[PDB]
Amino acid sequence: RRYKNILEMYLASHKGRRLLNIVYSWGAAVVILGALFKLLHLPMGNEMLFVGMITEFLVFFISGFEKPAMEYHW
Amino acid sequence: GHYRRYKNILEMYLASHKGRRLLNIVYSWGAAVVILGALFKLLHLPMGNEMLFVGMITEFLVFFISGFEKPAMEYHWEEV
Amino acid sequence: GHYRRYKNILEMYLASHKGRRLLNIVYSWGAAVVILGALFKLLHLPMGNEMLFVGMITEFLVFFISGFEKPAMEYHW
Amino acid sequence: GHYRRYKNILEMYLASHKGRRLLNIVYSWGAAVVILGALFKLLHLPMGNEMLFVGMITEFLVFFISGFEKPAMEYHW
Amino acid sequence: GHYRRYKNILEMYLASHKGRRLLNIVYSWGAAVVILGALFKLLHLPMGNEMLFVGMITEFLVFFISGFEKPAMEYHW
Amino acid sequence: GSNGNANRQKMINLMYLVFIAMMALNVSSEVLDGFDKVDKSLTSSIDGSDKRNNLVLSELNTAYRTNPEKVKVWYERSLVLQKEADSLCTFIDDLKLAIARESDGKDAKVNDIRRKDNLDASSVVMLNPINGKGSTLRKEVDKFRELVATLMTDKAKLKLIEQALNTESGTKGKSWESSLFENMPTVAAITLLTKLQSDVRYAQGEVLADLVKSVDVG
Amino acid sequence: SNGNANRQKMINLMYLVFIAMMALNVSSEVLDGFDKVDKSLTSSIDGSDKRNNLVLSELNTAYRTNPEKVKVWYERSLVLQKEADSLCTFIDDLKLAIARESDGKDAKVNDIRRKDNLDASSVVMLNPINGKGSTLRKEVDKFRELVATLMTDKAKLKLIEQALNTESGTKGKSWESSLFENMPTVAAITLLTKLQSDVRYAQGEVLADLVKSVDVGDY
Repeated sequence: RRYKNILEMYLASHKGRRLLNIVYSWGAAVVILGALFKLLHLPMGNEMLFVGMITEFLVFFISGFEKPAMEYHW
Repeated sequence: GHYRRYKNILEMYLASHKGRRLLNIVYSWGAAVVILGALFKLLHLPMGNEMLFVGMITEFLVFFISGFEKPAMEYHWEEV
Repeated sequence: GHYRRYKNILEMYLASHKGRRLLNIVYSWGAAVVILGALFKLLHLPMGNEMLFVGMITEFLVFFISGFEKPAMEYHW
Repeated sequence: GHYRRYKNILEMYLASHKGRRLLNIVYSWGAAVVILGALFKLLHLPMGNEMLFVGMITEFLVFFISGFEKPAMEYHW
Repeated sequence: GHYRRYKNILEMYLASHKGRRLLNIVYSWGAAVVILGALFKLLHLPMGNEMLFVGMITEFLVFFISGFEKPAMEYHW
Repeated sequence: GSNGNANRQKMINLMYLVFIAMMALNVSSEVLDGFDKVDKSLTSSIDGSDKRNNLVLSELNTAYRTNPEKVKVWYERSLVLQKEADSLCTFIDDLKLAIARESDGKDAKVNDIRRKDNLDASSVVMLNPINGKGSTLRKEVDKFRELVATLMTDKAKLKLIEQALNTESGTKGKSWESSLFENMPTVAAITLLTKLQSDVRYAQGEVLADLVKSVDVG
Repeated sequence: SNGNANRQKMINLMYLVFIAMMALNVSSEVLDGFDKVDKSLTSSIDGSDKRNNLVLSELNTAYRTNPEKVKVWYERSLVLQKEADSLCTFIDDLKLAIARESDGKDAKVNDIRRKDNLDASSVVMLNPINGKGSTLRKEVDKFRELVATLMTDKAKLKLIEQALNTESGTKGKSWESSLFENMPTVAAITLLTKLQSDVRYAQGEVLADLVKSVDVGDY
């Protein structure tokens, strides 16, 4: 809508990607550990699925606005 | 003779930045909605299936229209 | 010989543009069918169980024919 | 706050030639153990419930430690 | 002691062009066998569990052995 | 981005399919269908118990026909038991057709026909303030327990057990008529009502047993 | 043969969703339904056990007075009970084994099964090395048609019996996997309780028809 170009350059920023990658990876890790708790009936495990899946939703949603890596011919 | 000869023009969009923009956006939004639908599928929350459906159908449509991207060249190098 | 004839003709076929284009087309369409079948089986929808098998057979064929090709390069420059 | 020093030294270690080698071992062996866990759960091999536990925890660690690698785009204009 | 004097002849063969092809090819039909065995297990048809077993073992072996290799590349300007 | 790896990619390549197959095996399980088999077994138990207890009642009324001076009140009480238990079980049998009505169509069967297991099917039939029969079901099955308790000569072997299935007071929060089935598939509801009918016939069986031992001694 | 820009992303996404998707099962209300149903199933098996152990007493009393009339009946009733009770004991021990596998070595089965694992009934049934399912299949098959060889079976007569504890399943696989593959643990105990229930019902019906045939000759 409005000037989301700041977010767009943040995703393309050399410092944005490290945060992007780490949040993706840690969200995946917490999703997996929460699932592991869920099929073992362990405390506060069912909740950890939510904090990981919402993290994954947020990371993909914000990633929706990045400039794609254009394919290179030779 | 007015239905089949359209892949040539369709591939042009795939080679265009606007086409890449559109496919990437629809892909990422579809992935997000699929993930949240999976969340509502595990946790037996009201609107799980009705939205996993739309997510995966959008993803399937993306790949159905993205099967025409010919160029994936290996790009051999004969240098030293 | 006789089995190596088909092996070599297929190896060439998986290098030409048309053959490799068909490989890409199946490489993506099988994935699409896999998505759709997983969806339909997951949601318990009619006539979706079959296309999961269709996509799985497609991926089996891809893995089969993916063996005759040479992905390898090293820069060190 | 002191953990950020631990994370910084760990991040600079993972890029090291000696250390980045270990990343291949952890990835591949985690892949092997999760293959074993998936086999045990899928084929009903006894005492695989612990095998599934170790597979899931190992590839959880695989995802976690992957958060320190840094990729680059280096676009050619 | 002599712990390391058993695995010093695998690193060069894994990256050997004749060896890279062997590793990828055994991986390829291993994966194909896994897919086809899963297919039979889904269809209830017999003689699929054994193929799952052999495919899982083949993948575990190929992934474990592939843990000894050193890839590295990077650019700048 | 946010996808690439080094060698886990081959792991990614071959495993998304294997986990999909594992999920397909997981979903294709007969866990929901597994209510059909318990339904059949429970139904066989129901009509077997019906045969047994109506045979006992037939013997009881045969004994009455010759000499009624020993037993009159127990006879009338047992006949009222039969009338009320038959009323309840027939009410439940006529019920659970409504849950099958939109299950697949107006020509549904409550024997094996489900054709699908949808969650949003029982709340709209029995958990509504307009057409929801849960209040009627609750306030009619509580009648059975209160009649088999208050009117009876309760004892340890008598009505101190069957409340485990004649609960009438479930857990905190959700009401009993909703605790039994709030978000729960179609055939599950039919199987549960089948178990209710079996429990009613069971309790009738013990009550007639008590009356038989009371008349033989009396 | 992999250089796609998005196929990698979709396979990673499917990986995440479906490794997480392994957690699913029927809702906690469904498992509670399973438990509340098989409590009544346990009540029914207890009732059938009392009933047929009761009806054995008449066989005993008749054999006390007129044994020559039941030389061909009392011994077959005794054996019938012997294998029926052996099969039910095997089922109960197997149920306890499943419960112990599910939660732990200290877990009990009657109500203390505090778990719903899917991969805790297949492991004990569909075990390639020592799966009891095949042994259960063969033993229940042995008990089947043994009732048939015990009284002159007819359609109006006990044909529903062998039509109840069958072995037929979906085309391809018998109920070694049609009753214990990837189902929640509580479902496995519930269905084994169903097996105990219908073997008790079969036993009750066959003692009923043997005693009826005894009465036919005795009358």
